[PDB]
Amino acid sequence: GFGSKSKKEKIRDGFEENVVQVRRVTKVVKGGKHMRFRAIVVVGDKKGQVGVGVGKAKEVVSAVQKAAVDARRNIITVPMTKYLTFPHRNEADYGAARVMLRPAAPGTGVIAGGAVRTVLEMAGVENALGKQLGSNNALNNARATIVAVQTMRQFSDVARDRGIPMEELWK
Amino acid sequence: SRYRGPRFKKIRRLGALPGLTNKRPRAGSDLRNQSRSGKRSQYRIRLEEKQKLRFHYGITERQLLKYVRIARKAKGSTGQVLLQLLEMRLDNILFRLGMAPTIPGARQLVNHRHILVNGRIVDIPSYRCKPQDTIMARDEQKSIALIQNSLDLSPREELPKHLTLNPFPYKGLVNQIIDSKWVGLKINELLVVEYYSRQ
Amino acid sequence: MGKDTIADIITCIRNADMNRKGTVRIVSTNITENIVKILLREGFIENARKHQERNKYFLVLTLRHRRNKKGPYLNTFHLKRVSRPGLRIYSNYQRIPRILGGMGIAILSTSRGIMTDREARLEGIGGEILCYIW
Amino acid sequence: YWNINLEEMMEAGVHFGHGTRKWNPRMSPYISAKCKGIHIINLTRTARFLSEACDLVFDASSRGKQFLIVGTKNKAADSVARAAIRARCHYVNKKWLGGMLTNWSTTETRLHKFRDLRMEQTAGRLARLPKRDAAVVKRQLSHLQTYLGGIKYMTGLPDIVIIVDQQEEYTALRECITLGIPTICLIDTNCNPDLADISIPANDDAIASIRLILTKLVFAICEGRSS
Amino acid sequence: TRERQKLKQLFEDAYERCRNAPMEG
RNA sequence: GUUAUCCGGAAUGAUUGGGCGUAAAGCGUCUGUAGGUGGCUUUUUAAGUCCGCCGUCAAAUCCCAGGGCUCAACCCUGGACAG
Repeated sequence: GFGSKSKKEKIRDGFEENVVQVRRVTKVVKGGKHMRFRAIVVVGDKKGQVGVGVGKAKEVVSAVQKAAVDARRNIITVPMTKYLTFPHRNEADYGAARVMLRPAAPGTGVIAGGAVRTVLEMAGVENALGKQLGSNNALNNARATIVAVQTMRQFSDVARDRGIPMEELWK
Repeated sequence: SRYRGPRFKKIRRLGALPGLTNKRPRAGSDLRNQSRSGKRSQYRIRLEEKQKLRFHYGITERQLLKYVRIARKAKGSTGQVLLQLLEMRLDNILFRLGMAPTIPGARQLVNHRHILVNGRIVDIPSYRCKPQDTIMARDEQKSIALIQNSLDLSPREELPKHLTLNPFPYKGLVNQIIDSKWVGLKINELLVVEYYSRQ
Repeated sequence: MGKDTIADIITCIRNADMNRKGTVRIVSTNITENIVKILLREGFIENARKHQERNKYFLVLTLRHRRNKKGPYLNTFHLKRVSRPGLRIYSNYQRIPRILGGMGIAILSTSRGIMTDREARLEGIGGEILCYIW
Repeated sequence: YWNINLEEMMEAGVHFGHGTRKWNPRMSPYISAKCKGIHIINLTRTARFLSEACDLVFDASSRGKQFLIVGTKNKAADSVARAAIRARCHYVNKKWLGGMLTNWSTTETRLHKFRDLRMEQTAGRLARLPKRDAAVVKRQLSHLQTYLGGIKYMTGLPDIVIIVDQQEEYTALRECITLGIPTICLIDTNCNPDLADISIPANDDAIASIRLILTKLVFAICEGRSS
Repeated sequence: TRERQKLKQLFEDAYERCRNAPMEG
């Protein structure tokens, strides 16, 4: 109880935050019908470092930052080899949200649906195109991209895994 | 059209449109209300990169669709090539050479047929220049020294590396297509390119 | 011994390592022998051994791993058929795909033998794409 | 170096495994033999993984950390405490709480209260208040004495946690896997080598096998402090 | 800093849980 | 700007690209004709398949590169992958 949380908020230049949806989810009780706020926060620096997080609380801002503290303990790093794009195409479903990611030329800003585009514009990739096949959901969507960019391999570690010395690569 | 309109509105909204319509910074006696408070949808952000581009060059938006279709149609970084097809626009060059203070100034300065290019007159502001061109005045403009007034008040900013201004014989030429670093305006190519993906 | 002798080997590979078992026993026909010959030399697997049980020469095949992890092999193998029996696929030397840029290979049946994308792209020949792994 | 002769384990209760129709078959490329309703663990890979165990324990203390050992079984209850008073490590007495590693903020405040109640227990002002307050302080001090009596000397997380075999402490183990804290533990004949990332598969039916591997690692840690 | 140290520890251990499940025995 | 017509979005007819325990959906089960798919080795022809060469698929259109109208639209010259 020292006060004002100035040093303790950690001013968040390192991780920039945004919501991607704040739906009010509600439960009914004996007394009636009371609601809490479920916010989904995607945290990440533009270095290649993102992760989702849900939260719910009766306040809006405590749900956002509570989802952020859930989010900033959930980070993967993005395998993004070239001039801020992707090594190869990928698809990976989670639940019932399927996400096709596809690398792009460098003259192409990120084009995807709002959750996928949110976790990629926070991922610092600049050149991708990801269609979403399946759900209208936002959480399983974004988390499906996170699973869809964990399982993604560069050329250096595939060259290391196969044992092949090196060729067949322009750069 | 031209849009020909109130323009500090567009500077307060879009941020400072550099060079175009002012060297004077906005709101010398203004802005003392209207808290943004931080709510701006992302479509508003990409839209403000459209109009940050569209007002800074004075284009019709249908003509900007035309330049995006040519920019996709060419080979390479479409976020950059859009800012090559809108830098070697003629009145942008006459702005950049300081032949006029503002880009409506250069557009009107080329509407009233005051520019010879390679010795031939070009009456149209949307003319796209080439490498190794020649940009001069009119023969009456040594008697009509309006260009010399603009070159008098101009030379705070010098030139980017395509231009070569000759002092009294008033000739400016571009060595090669302008580089991205060379582009004067500061904006994200990806934001604008992404916006037109929908078409 | 079903309908396919190539979904035989392939489905034994997927079903082998999705249960993390690093050992395959399959029949050794000519085209299985050729696939494991062009597959051990490309770093996906470790060893292939012929032997006999009732004078029926089989292939036991040792898969790759790594060390003691949550799962001892990191890169999931992801084998896939293409030219199904009843839907044959055929490619020229144009269509022949660089799988994921090259991180996968597309083993295919040339008139020479069966090659990879390296050994059928330099030849300029084309043929029936058996399957591509990645 | 950290060797153990093969015969010292091979004589005692190390290959003396567990029940022959309870085996969890991720030991199928591991377990050597089966005899009389009891499994027989492969001792070569056992001693090699113990070589690796003492390499990665003595190296980790050679960096300079503090290690943790869980003690809960009541068949190996006090043997861990003997294996933790001399070895300087902090230890679980008899019983575990779900949350002593991951929810350690409330456990930390619970150590504020436990530290203050030990300060009141030592100070001799316990006999001021009558049997009510003394009864309450003895009860909560008894419960924190059950858990937090053996880990008073810890702030923060350890580096390596070595646990009572597999069964009773999947809770503490899964808190370690959530925290990422590497653990090197004991495996029965029917458990997972892939829960932790290196562990030491040997049966823990023998108290002398438990005293063997734990005593081995106790001298590994103390020689880690030897600097 | 503490989180980074923890991560480094985890890497060390995973590598220590990477060197010798291969070979060894 | 509204309306109408068409495509997209629509993976909402699905080869690329869906499903059938409970959401729409497995015949009540079985025999079997036509038809579909099919074990292994060796040999032969090459119908499919692949490679080379050749002919043709008018001109105009689309793509690339030049050139002309003050630019563009449009016009013109040459070239070609596919298939």
